[PDB]
Amino acid sequence: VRYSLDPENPTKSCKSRGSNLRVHFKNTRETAQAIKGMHIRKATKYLKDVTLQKQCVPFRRYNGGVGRCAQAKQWGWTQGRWPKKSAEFLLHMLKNAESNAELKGLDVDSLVIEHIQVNKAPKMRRRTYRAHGRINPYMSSPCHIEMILTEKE
Amino acid sequence: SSHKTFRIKRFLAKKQKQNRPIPQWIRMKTGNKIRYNSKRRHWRRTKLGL
Amino acid sequence: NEVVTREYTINIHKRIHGVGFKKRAPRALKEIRKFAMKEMGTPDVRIDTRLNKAVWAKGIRNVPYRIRVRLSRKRNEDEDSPNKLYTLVTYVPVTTFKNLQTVNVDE
Amino acid sequence: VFIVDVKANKHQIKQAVKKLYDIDVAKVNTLIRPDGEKKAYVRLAPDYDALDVANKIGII
Amino acid sequence: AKIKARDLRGKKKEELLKQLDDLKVELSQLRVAKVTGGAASKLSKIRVVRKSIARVLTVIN
Amino acid sequence: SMLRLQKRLASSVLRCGKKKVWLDPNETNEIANANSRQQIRKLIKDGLIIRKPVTVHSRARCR
Amino acid sequence: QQEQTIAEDLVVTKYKMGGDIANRVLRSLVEASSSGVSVLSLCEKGDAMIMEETGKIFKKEKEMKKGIAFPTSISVNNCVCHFSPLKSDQDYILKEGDLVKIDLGVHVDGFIANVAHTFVVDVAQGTQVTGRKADVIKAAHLCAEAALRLVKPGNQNTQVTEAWNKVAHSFNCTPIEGMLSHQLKQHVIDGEKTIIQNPTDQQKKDHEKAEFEVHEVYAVDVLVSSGEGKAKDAGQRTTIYKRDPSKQYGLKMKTSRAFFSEVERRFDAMPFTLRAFEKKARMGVVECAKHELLQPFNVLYEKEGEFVAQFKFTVLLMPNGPMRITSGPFEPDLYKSEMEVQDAELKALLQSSA
RNA sequence: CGCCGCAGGUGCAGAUCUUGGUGGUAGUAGCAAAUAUUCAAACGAGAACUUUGAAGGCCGAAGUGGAGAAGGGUUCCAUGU
Ligand SMILES: [Mg+2]
Ligand SMILES: [Mg+2]
Ligand SMILES: [Mg+2]
Ligand SMILES: [Mg+2]
Ligand SMILES: [Mg+2]
Ligand SMILES: [Mg+2]
Ligand SMILES: [Mg+2]
Ligand SMILES: [Mg+2]
Ligand SMILES: [Mg+2]
Ligand SMILES: [Mg+2]
Ligand SMILES: [Mg+2]
Ligand SMILES: [Mg+2]
Ligand SMILES: [Mg+2]
Repeated sequence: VRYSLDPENPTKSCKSRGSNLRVHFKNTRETAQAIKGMHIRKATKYLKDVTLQKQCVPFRRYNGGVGRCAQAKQWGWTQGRWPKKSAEFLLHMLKNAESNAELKGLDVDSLVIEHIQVNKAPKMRRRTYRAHGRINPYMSSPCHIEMILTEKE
Repeated sequence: SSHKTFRIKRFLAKKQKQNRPIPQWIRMKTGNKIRYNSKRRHWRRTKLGL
Repeated sequence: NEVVTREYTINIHKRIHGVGFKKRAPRALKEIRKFAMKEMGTPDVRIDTRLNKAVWAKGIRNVPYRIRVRLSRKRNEDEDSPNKLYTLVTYVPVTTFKNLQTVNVDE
Repeated sequence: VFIVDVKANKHQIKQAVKKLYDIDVAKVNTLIRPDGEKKAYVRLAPDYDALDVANKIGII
Repeated sequence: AKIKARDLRGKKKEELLKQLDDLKVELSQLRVAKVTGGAASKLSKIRVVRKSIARVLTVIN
Repeated sequence: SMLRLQKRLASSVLRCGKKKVWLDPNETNEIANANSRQQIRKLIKDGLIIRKPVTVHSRARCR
Repeated sequence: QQEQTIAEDLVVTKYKMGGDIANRVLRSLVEASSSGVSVLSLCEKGDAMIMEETGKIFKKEKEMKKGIAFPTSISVNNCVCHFSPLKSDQDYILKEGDLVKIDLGVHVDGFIANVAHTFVVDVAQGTQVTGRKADVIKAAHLCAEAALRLVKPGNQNTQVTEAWNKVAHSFNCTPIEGMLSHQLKQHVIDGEKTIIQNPTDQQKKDHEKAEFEVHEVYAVDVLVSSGEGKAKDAGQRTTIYKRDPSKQYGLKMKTSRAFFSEVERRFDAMPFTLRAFEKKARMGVVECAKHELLQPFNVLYEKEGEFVAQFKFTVLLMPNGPMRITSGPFEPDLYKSEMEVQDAELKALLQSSA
């Protein structure tokens, strides 16, 4: 399929993709920006720590109302959170990409996340009931995710 | 209710019998254009006329 | 060794001070589990059902002040789990808590 | 147990079963199903075995 | 094997009704086979016997 | 696994409430096979299903 | 861990006993069948001999279940297999020149010796059987020799299927689509290790790949028609069922419950026939088979006027050359074909006896 | 499609314009009426929420109990996802 940012050469690279994933787009975008450029083992450890609330993802663009935490100081930031669902979805996508690297025969102890992108998926319609006989939307905001890992050591 | 007339019962029976999904072999027919039964009625959402 | 077993007494009163009425026994169980984790260093702590009963003996808000428990660190060598060892905490009925030490017990 | 015409009464069902299966029946109970088909429970006379009759009919 | 209307018209009322009765008991047996599983051949024979009944009744009428 | 049907059937057969039906926590796989009231009766005879006694309400204080 | 394999001489001897007993029953049946006989009588007789002889054998041990491992099954010119009519069913009378297919199995200590053979009835002395049917039986026997020669540890289960397809095409016929041979172990007739005959895409993708192993029994089956290789049902009663010991359901009818208990007592896991009971059996079986307590063996019919043949025999696989314990009475003098083998490899495998 | 003529339902930023779609707000308001949960096990990829057992509680017979009328119409009951 068509990824944006095709790799420099697709011999030492592997790809992973997911569509219409039911995670919040804003949380996933922040998590992906956190893990972008990491070595794969470091990124896996980081995502597990995010699930354990030992390391946080910094909320840099979608930070309206996001609280402060001590662990955002690792980044040059003040506002951070621990998106468990985003961390789990990205961990699953990382494992899929590592299996793709195994299939391509390129060693996984040198993989580095060179590209990761979170797009908005089509929204899903639900309903909420308001005060004076009114109906309001209760949309879900799912996301497509794509990632390209590359050997570099 | 438990007390119902024969006409009411027969009307409910017809509305029951036509509230079923399309057969799967229908979509394999030539020039079908039908995907799913759009006349499905759930007892809690849409109430019958009677 | 790591199949050790010891008898402790827990100051439930000290760990439960300040908690609202409807959360005192649940918080006492959370505090017992946290105590076992701090003592034996194993994340997997199994509260005995008799110990749970002892904690809930006087209702939800009038938790006993002191509870004598026994921590038995055992092997989890029965399945594939991240935790190699688990601590099972049981209830030790006592008549008084005066002069009660932490004691190593035998199998 | 039979599925019968919704317009047939108990006497008609009894006589029809008797004629087209060569059996004697004791009583007929009748209900109309929620799907609109009439169902008849036809009890057979003591000297007729409903198991053997169902075997001859072929519905075992 | 099938019956035709052109070779039914030479026959009398008694044997026409006999033919009708045979077709009717055959159709009842086919419906029994339909509800007890049966086979595709017996399921496809239902329409043939129904049309034969219609044909005999049309000739009689 | 899931024993909602068996608890309902045992309550009906024992003619008590579901409060009083005791299903053996260890014989879960055996009880789960009982999809009929006669199987429930067999389990009751075998002691895998037990009718619990009435919770005590004493009138001694009143007397 | 407690399974019994061919490592024991007692196992060897009772396998030989099962082979001999199946052979003698089939030898009696091929002679007993003649013109103007009834398949009901043949099936009753085939069971009748087997019962008495299995009862008299091992008279010093009356704790083990031994007897029929597969009921007597007759298939004459229109049926594939799994055919065994009851007394109530319309019988089939043997005419002149019919080719019939016999299937029968015996079990000792849960171990199976199951054999099937196709032969023509009422053959005159000095005559030659000629026709399009004269090649399908001969090709089935050539498949028998091929399977005997090629059954060996290291030869894959996807090779016997292609050899059988090759000889079938060499005889300008094809086997019935989707038939399974199995690896036979104690108290098992439907083992996980399966061999497949004339497959298609669905059965090939659902089939497994395996390597033949030492100390095991196979029931290699050749079953070949002379037409197109397709079969269906013609609205006839299924008569063969086998109790599946995997799954369980609570039977809510007294008749079904008694029938299932009797099945457990007599034919615990081996296939049986409804002839061995009837009035209440025909009613119990429907409730039992509704919840997959009994796997059925439906009757399959080829097209009218077609001819189909079959051979099958339990072959043990020992380290220094497999042996045949059940053999059918097929002679090349009284049976020839208008076409022979045109494959060099097939000639090489058929000319080498085991 | 160009050129010569012909003919228009012929040019949009507005009309609290019509229909459709999409933003910021905003990962925000909020998911706070009726006292309350806890321990162990099972199934399961996965358990605060399912099931069983144990405990602590509530409804407290004008019930959060057991049955009906009207109304609903298959929601009933198993099995599976
Ligand atoms: Mg704000
Ligand atoms: Mg706020
Ligand atoms: Mg609202
Ligand atoms: Mg309103
Ligand atoms: Mg409503
Ligand atoms: Mg009535
Ligand atoms: Mg205009
Ligand atoms: Mg505009
Ligand atoms: Mg303007
Ligand atoms: Mg908020
Ligand atoms: Mg709130
Ligand atoms: Mg109260
Ligand atoms: Mg009520």
